[PDB]
Amino acid sequence: AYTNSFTRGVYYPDKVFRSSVLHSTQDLFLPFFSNVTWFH
Amino acid sequence: KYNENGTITDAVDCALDPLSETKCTLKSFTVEKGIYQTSNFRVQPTESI
Amino acid sequence: VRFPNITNLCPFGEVFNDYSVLSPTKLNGPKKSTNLVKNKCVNFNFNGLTGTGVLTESNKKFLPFQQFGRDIADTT
Ligand SMILES: *[C@@H]1O[C@H](CO)[C@@H](O)[C@H](O)[C@H]1NC(C)=O
Repeated sequence: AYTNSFTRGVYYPDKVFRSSVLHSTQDLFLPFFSNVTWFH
Repeated sequence: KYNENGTITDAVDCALDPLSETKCTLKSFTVEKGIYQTSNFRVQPTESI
Repeated sequence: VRFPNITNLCPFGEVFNDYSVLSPTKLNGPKKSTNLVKNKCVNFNFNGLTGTGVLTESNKKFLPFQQFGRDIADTT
């Protein structure tokens, strides 16, 4: 079985305070609308 | 996107659809009407000789 | 110079009874810590971050996993 996330798996890449700052980064993430495997 | 306290409010994948690439080159979540050169493209080889 | 407390003391009381109890001169491993002072141009060292500025009481509020802050141009 399968489903998807629609927006999931976003974590803080570093210990840096920023306030109202758009910030691009390149790291290991989970893509939007991506299939994950159901389990029981 | 960070708020005024340091919490991630929103996020954008820069590879999903070309509207997100347009957002990812302009560093914003709203885009004004126009045309925007984003990236390149290149036909990939199929086998090796 | 600012570093956290010395907490992970290795058990040197379990095979004998910080190498100060005895190149042997540069084996240290605790890290020293002086006290801070405000409103004067000093050379600060916060946990490996080095600079030269005027340290002042703040108004911002962090999140309890964060160490320092930056800005638009990514300056501390
Ligand atoms: C930001 O911090 C303030 C504390 O003054 C809090 O009241 C507020 O709910 C926080 N979140 C926002 C503005 O999204």
